[PDB]
Amino acid sequence: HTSPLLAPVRQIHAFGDSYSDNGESQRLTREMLAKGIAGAQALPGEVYWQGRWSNGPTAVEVLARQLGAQLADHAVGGAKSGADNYYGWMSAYRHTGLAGQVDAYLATLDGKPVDGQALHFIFVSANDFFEHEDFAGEQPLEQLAGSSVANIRAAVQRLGEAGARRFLVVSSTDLSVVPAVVAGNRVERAQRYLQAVNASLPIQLAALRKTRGLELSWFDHLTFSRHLRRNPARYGLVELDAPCQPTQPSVRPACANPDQYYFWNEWHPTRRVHQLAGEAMAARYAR
Repeated sequence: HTSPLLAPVRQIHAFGDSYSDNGESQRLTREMLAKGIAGAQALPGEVYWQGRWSNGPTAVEVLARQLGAQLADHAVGGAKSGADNYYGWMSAYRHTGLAGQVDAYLATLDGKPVDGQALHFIFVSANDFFEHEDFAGEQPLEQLAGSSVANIRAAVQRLGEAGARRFLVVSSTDLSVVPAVVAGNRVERAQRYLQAVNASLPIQLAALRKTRGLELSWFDHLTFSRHLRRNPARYGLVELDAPCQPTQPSVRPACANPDQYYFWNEWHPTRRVHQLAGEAMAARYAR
């Protein structure tokens, strides 16, 4: 039996990675390129929609639309749970991890209080895993998951400390079915990492929510995706594994029927999946 829906939302502040970013990596990398920052690249690239790391609006944009909320989207493609980004070359210019996004949000309030009615949306961790696997990180995966969890708890704590009261925190996605992970033969490692984060993080957040008197909702993206991928015809999906828009090793022409694909490229879902995700995330709130 379901409990009462949460109160409406009129403003979202979103923090996270390329599953949320609605233009920041594009803005920031154009700035870094203009400045001559060593190793900078234009992100996300040419085969993306309006600076999103997809072919359409991300889940949090859909959430905002669903709830009747304005969105300030601080998320940055490549963001890790800590201070920095998968793209190591960004750190000379800006700390664009979750912790750096929180810092910049709290430093730019311009003597206004944090809005106690704004929903602070947090969706991060995938790049902790991708960085670890692509650059031979030394932590055991269980320890990396522990750091990811601690980093996300610290963000909620620091936002609350400053006056935030309302949160939505997204679980790990199912990294084990990401095409780049399958291609890397890293399905078991992704399974282990994501299960450790998703077991531990909601326990840490329930403790913090009670201690600080927060309204905090947990979105289990793994349950969401498992249901989609077990019953794809119900949602009009046909292709669960092939990217619509191949980019690895090189860019190839996009599929003709992207609204029937799960994945846009080798790491990121399509606008259709983002739409279903945003609608599912909106389910806990009254309009």
